[PDB]
Amino acid sequence: HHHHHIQNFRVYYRDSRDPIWKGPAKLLWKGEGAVVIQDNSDIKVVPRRKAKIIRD
Amino acid sequence: HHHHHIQNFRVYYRDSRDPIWKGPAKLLWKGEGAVVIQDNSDIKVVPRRKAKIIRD
Amino acid sequence: HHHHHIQNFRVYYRDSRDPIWKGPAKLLWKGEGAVVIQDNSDIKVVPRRKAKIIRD
Ligand code: NI
Repeated sequence: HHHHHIQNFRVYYRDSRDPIWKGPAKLLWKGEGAVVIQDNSDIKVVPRRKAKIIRD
Repeated sequence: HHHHHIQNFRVYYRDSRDPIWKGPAKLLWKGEGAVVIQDNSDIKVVPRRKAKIIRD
Repeated sequence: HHHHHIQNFRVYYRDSRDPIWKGPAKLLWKGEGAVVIQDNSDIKVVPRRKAKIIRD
């Protein structure tokens, strides 16, 4: 069981109540108001406002 | 590998063809017509009509 | 931890840059422009244009 990340996509994300950006994370899904990322072994939901998707 | 749940959100869900509600479950994703929940070690997709999302 | 597939749904999917169809895969989620499938132990995101969802 493994969640293959969207190729050529890295995300920097801001956890609630912390201005420091974390990453780079892998993008697993992109919704209307949030995105799913995998930071190493942690998969989290991040509102788009707290995400910086970066193409490659 | 772990799916971190949406904080301050618990869901009660109705499996197809069973009126009894199950839960409380953790909310992992919220779409237009369905929601993703994690009931212990089981992650399932539940139509919004069969879900009771409860904020905290 | 397990991702229960949408019942009565099998998907055939085309990986980017390969015309050969793979499957059958299990449907885990259905979005606006893409779908989430599980091909054995691999969970991938597939644009709807590269997916053949088949009801049962
Ligand atoms: Ni998983």
